[PDB]
Amino acid sequence: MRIESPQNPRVKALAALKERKERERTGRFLVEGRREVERALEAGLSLETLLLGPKARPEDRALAGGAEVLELSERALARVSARENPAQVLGVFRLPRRSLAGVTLGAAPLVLVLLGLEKPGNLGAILRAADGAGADLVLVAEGVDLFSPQVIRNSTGAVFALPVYPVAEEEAARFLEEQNLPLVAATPEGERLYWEGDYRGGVAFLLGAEDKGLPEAWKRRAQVRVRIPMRGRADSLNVAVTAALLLYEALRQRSGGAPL
Amino acid sequence: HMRIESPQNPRVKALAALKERKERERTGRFLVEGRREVERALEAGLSLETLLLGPKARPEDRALAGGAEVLELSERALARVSARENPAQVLGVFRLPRRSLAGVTLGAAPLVLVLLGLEKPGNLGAILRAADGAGADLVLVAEGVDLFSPQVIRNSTGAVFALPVYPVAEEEAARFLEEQNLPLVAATPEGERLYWEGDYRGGVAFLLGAEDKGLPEAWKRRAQVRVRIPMRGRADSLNVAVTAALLLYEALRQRSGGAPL
Repeated sequence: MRIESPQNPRVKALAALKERKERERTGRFLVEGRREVERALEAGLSLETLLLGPKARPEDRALAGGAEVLELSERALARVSARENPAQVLGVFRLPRRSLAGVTLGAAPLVLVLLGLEKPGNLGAILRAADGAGADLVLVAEGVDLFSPQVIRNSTGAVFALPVYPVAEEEAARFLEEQNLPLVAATPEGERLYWEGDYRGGVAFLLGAEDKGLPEAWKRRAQVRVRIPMRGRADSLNVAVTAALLLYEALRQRSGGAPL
Repeated sequence: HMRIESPQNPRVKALAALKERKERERTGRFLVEGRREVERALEAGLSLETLLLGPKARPEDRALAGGAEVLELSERALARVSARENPAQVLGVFRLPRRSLAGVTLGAAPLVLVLLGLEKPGNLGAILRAADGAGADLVLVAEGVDLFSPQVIRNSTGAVFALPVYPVAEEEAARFLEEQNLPLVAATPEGERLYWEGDYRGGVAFLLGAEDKGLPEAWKRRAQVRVRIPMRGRADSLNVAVTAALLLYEALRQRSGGAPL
């Protein structure tokens, strides 16, 4: 069926999913863009409703897998979309309720722990790098919204691709100690170069937000503190960039490379 | 004390117009925002024409003026001129510098980054911060790429002032590399060598195209080796600035004693 009026009750409800409070109440979230819908489906997330605009391809309709397919008019589409140039494919997926307690880590895991909230767009970039390097788990700050239009768009759907859990600092500390994982803190003044850590047997990298840096409690908790060399005028890199360097160094060692 | 209070003051409007590249071209001037960015421009020998100080500037911020005109801005006048939600309290209007590629001398085994095409100012800025961090000897960017936008300056943390970055033409870039006798390493998603497998101990020019388009086939023919960043999940691409940082720090790893994979 099709819905024409932007004022239709179903459309208003779809547009309301732009707000975190409405997503948490209804248990649904909107995924905008063909690429992002593909990743949410490939990740096995439960599609409830597929929204198709006027210029969608025929292959787009076959993505529904039996879910409701609602064709929306451009006027209706404009209201639902979080974009200047709305996408022709959108999906309403069920919001997953997941607990860090349900997590069991495979062999020699690569874990990234982000402490504190970081500038917008940093998380999306980090998830892309984490997805690329094959990270097994990413812990983020307790207040992080993993289902916002922003994180979905900035991660290009990589947010769906891996286990990401927003947790309080104390929950993170407890989980890591339970897992008996060596903690490696990335700090500007770390005693060792980050190439020199041994990441072949599994590791949790500790990474702080630019505003405050790593709390001293976490620096002390680390088995090793490591640094990224800065040989120029700049004294630090963006936290997302630091994350990518660490992850790909750990992947380099898992691919046959030796610690420096 | 020369004070500007109203966002309606024509000078404030003119200062705010410097955000646009056309205005920078016409005036031959650009705005540098931030005490640390201003000091860096000054350390790099750039010419300061006008120092801007907000209501919360330090007393010693005045000691940066040299011979420049000093303008004290109200809080709301500062908000109009600034490119940030939380404006800096020290800003400087400098003369656009003239960069000559001829005076660049490279030693043996230099680390070079060649950025073909364009993307956003945020991306270029972050690439320059990584080049500064990794100690690149030279960065070449596409021909009409803007090195002195507020974004580039902010995202580079002012590293754009002391870093050897040059706007250059595709053919000029190609010839210069040929003149320098540097092996070209093209970073592409299709390359059949992981980037850790290249040997960057003796010098290298990395070739990086925009994430959207890619790399022109004329440049793909000039590459000695083609390398990729490995991608272990569904995505096969990362932001271009992230790829640049990964390549540069892999060369630095090898230069610090690490061996190619």
